[PDB]
Amino acid sequence: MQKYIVYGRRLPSEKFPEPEVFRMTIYAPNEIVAKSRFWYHLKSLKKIKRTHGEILDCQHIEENGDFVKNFGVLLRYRSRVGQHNMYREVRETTSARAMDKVYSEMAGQCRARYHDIQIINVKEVADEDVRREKVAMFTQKGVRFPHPCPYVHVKRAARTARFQDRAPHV
Amino acid sequence: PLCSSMTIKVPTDVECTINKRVVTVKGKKGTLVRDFSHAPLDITHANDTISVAVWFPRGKRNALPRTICSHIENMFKGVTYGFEYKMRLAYAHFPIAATVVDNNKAIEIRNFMHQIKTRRIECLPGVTIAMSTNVKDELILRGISIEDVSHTAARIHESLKVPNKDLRKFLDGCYVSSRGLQEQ
Amino acid sequence: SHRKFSCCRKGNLGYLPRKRCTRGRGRCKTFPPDVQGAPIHLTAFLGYKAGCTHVMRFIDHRGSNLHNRQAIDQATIIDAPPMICTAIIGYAKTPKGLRAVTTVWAAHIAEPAMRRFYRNYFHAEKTAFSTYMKKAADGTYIKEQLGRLKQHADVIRIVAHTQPALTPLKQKKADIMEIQVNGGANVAEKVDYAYALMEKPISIKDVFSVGAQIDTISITRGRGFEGVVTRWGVTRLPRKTRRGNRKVACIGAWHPANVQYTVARAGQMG
Amino acid sequence: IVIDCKGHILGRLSAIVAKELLHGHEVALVRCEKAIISGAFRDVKAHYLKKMHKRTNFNHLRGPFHFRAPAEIVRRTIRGMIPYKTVRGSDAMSRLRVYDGIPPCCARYKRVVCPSAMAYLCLRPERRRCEVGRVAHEIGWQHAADVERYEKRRLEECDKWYQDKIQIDKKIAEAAEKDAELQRINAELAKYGY
Amino acid sequence: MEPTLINLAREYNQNMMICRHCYARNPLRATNCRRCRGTNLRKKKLS
Amino acid sequence: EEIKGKTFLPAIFVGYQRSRAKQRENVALVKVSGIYTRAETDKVLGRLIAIIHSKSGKPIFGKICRPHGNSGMVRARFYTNLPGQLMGHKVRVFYDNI
Amino acid sequence: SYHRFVEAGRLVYLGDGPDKGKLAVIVDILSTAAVLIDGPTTGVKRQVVSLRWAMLTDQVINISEKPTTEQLKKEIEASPAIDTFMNSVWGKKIQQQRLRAKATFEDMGKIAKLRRERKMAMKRIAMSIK
RNA sequence: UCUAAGCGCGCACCCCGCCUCGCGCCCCGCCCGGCCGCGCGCCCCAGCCCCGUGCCCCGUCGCCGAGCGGCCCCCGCCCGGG
RNA sequence: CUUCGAUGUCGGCUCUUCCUACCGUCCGCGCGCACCGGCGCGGAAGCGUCGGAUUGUUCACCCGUUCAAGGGAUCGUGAGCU
RNA sequence: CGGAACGGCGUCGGCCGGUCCCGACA
Repeated sequence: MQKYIVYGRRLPSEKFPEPEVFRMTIYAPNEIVAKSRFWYHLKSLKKIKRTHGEILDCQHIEENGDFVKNFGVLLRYRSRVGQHNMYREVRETTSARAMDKVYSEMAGQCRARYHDIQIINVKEVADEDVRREKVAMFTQKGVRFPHPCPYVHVKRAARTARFQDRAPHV
Repeated sequence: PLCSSMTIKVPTDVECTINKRVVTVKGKKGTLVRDFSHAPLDITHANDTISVAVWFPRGKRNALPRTICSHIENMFKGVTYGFEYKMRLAYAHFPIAATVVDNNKAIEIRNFMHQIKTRRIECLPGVTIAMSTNVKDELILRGISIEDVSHTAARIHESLKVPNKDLRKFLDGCYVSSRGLQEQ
Repeated sequence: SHRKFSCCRKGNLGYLPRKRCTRGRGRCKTFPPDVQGAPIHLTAFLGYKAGCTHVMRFIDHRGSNLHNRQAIDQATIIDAPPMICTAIIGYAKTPKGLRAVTTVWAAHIAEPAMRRFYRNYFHAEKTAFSTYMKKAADGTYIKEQLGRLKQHADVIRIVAHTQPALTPLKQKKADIMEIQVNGGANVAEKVDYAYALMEKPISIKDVFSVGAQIDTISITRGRGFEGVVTRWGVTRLPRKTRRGNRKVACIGAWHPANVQYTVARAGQMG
Repeated sequence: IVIDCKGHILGRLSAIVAKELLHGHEVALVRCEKAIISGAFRDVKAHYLKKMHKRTNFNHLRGPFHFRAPAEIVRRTIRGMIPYKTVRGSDAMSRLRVYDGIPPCCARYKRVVCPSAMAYLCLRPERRRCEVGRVAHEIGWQHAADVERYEKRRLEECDKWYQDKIQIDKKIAEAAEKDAELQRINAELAKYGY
Repeated sequence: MEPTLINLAREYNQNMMICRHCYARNPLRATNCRRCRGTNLRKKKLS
Repeated sequence: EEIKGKTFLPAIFVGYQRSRAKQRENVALVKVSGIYTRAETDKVLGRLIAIIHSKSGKPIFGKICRPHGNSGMVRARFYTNLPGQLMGHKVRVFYDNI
Repeated sequence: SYHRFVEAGRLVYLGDGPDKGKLAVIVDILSTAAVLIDGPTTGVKRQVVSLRWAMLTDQVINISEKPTTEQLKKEIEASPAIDTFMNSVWGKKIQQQRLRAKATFEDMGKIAKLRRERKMAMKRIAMSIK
């Protein structure tokens, strides 16, 4: 939900007075979880355990979200059988906002929680490049569709104590 | 914005009216009304075509537009040419005698397998039964509605059922031979 | 464990509760169906069982051993002294169930029917129907009320009372019975027919025919408190049984803990 | 409160009705034959036939009672949702009347509908629903024909009464220009908006 | 019996497919039995 | 009485504040007509309320204190704790000060 | 399914959310579930709102594709759509409903007394018209 | 292509009738009285035909009458025979 | 694990109820289903599943008939009996 | 919806290829 660029390096050593710096773009609810994910990765990808290294900077990158763009997410999730690879495309205003839509549709359909899924990459794809039809139909210049749920105006009836004189039309 | 839509074209002879999801179709052979309100469809007239358009076709709702288009067009065919479902009585040793009885409103089948039980099958309203003099031992069912003719015909075939035995060896009954849009 | 052998339960549980009958006399309950448009007819009568005779009849059942042969068969003579119509009752078909619109009683009620309304007629007040007779006796009250039945009533029945003086019975008071007018072309025709018989005797010969089948409703002979063997047809136990052989040995299993309605028990047999 | 049960889910409305009865609201439910039970009829009949199987083995008379009439089925549903052995709840069951059709003077009472508990809004098209009246004919009710024949008569009479009401209402509205105008000006224009 | 009439009758009675479990009659070209729901085993037997 | 022409807003005593385990017969849960959200209760908070004793016929006064839930129901305390035979009975929240 | 279609420029009366009671325009459609709505003259800051919170209105404003917020405001101002909708039956009720929301307990007391005068008056008017 | 919409037929099973009981209620007769209440469009939801309101004061000033509804009321034994 | 200041322990006899994992009858369907008769399978517990010789027997075994499924209820059933 | 090996053209979502305007005997 946030989007952070966590920078980190192993603690300086006599053999390596200057160690290599790693940068990771991590989407997470909070800075504390973002720094845990960064170290979950560096522990496996670069053999740098959290106690071995240090986080130079966790930097929240806020985004301007005034226009809808198609964000494609490649990820790996561990199911009841085992790890699988999946590419999901979501059209959303900001990359953090589309990561929320991806993790909402990964828990609902694939039953994978945030810590099971690891995101390989997030990259904005143009209308021509969309490979998924659920996102493609919206990308076309003009979309006219009836209101999908016009019966959802039953929020009005909870207030009414459900004692309306006539049955409301939709 | 997904909407599985199938459009047919209304025949000029037929005059078609749609109110809600109930379609009333009248041509030369007579008016047929069918109600498709069980299904959620955007039946749209105007021009000379009917578009069915089921919006948000998530699951088996994609099946609905073709089915309804076919049904409206089966109705348009019947109100013009009419549907005939010729049925041929088949017997080995026992001549089976079918006699049209209530002024083309019922059939009485006797001497089936030398069975004392006489079977009368009434037709669904608006379907006439006759015996094709030309084909011989054949019964021609003619009506505007395809499903009334077909229901009338399958009741005919369901009454004439050999009680046990091997159905593969003992084939005797009324079997629909020709199902077609022809001759009322 | 399994019962080990196959036997049917003794007795019909439909006829439970096997209690003395609380209705005053056998009551018709369901009347035959209307079949509107039939010849207008009355559906029932009250009679008193007189005895049995035995008749020799010629049988014409085809494909029977007794075809074209003579058969001695038992007969029951029911004395049926003429009943007299005393009222017209109309019942609407309501979503609750048949609901009585009204009973328009006769201008004059006979002493036999009137003696039913009191426990001891000689010492009684004799107040029943006193105002009603004055309200009627012009025919206006009977006809205006009868019209209400035509508009609302869907079922028309007639109250009729037996003549016990024409019977060798010691009753004196007369049984009142509702007999349904049936098979009318319309309810108004039923009311018109019903008024034709008002205050007038109806005979068993008019109500039924020879060869027709009738069903007789009555209260059975009483046998008093009776044990399981007579009341329910259970097998008497072996002679060696202590505390007697005329008993249902096992009234049930340990579980269900309570005794069940299905098990046979001693009580009224008639 | 008189609520038409036509088009209403059985459980969803019963829950509103139960809270009202416990809050002392004196409710009457009419047209209970036209209330809806969700699910395919075959399965709702099996569920309503399975309930009638459970009867006290020793004396069926002392055991659960299964009511064929739809109005009685609706009352038993609300009873499950009400503390009926307690006095607060037996006094709530007492203030409830369930009717099939609008029969005595329930017809002349003003009637209301609970929109949220109504089937159209509550269940998706293609859910499959049945009316309590047909489930009750199949479990034993014998008066379905009776409450149809009667309801037809009431609806015919209501149409005649409506046309009579329509002309009178035009005069009633036309005559509403007296101090009603002053109240209207000082109720809505006084910015209350009512 | 006429041979032409025999063919029509046998199409109704003999031509078919039978699931090996449901035993259900199935269409001449089938991949799954309707009643046995997807049983992929089916046959039919000539007299 | 003390209250004769007081305009009032209909309310209902819907039972004492409770848990399945314990009843706090000190506080009384009141559903006010026209209050459907916790935020709306603010208007009717601290206002005078009264329930008419069924036996006495004389009002028992009280004040609305804090909102019970998200549904607009409020918790109220009266000079004497209510009897419990007054559950479902109507309480009156007076528009005027006393 | 026949009129009132989710589309670019459709005026929407928000019925849930922080913007409850405020009109807006559907600038883009993210999906079936959500739309991007902006109300430059109506006080809604551009945000993505689930279509459930947006009741559709008959008026559709004429907007360019991707019209920003300032360009949307010039286009929204140019259209007579907002003004006609407030002259509508729904718009007339929305104005009355807005006044009803800002009512204190003292205001409510005056309202309920006035309502009683109408209830009694109607009986007096309808007793004359028998 | 028997199914997904839709439709037809369909088991000594099931449910109901018939039957056994039956709390209550009803009509009637005697009697003819008391008490209480005040309030109706219908249909449809993929036309929803213009919606997305209303009521929001059952004492809070409302209670006349009429009508449409409800409710209460009322109905002996001993003794003898079956 | 519960019961030893005691839950009467086998079988029969009697009588009730239940289960289905169905033997016959019902309804389908498949056969290496010509008929006749078998055999398999799905729904189906309404009814039937008996009379005897030997054994305390449950069981077993044989005879017979209108040809004869398997079980549960404190191994149902002892202030019911034997 | 205690529960398995196993089945499911029930419905959404993937993963990896082939045929694809060289429109998937003519």
